[PDB]
Amino acid sequence: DRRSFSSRTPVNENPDGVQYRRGFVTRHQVSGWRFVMRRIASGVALHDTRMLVDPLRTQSRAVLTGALILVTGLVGCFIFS
Amino acid sequence: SRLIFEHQRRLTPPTTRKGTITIEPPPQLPRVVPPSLLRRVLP
Repeated sequence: DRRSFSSRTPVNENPDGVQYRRGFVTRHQVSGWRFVMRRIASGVALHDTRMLVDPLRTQSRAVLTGALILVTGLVGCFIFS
Repeated sequence: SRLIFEHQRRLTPPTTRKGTITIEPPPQLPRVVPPSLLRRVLP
């Protein structure tokens, strides 16, 4: 097809193979953390962790949507004046 | 002086299924494209 190059990483066996000390959370790490904490937090309220349907995040995103529509109407009537 | 013992058969406790349990390797870090606000700001 387009001949893609799946991410790879070998070894080093030399001097520059243990010098970096760069702490920077990549997108994957923050996604993984979100998911792990939403599979634990759904293991002490639902008592099953097959994670097929999560209602907790549903509740939280519902209250968030309430907040966002709140601020939207706030400014959309602030423009009214 | 002493009694007699007869070679009654030994009982069998359930032994091990000494096989080779195999495990599938995990997935392969699927590449995720940038969220892109332009096509992410519809709601």
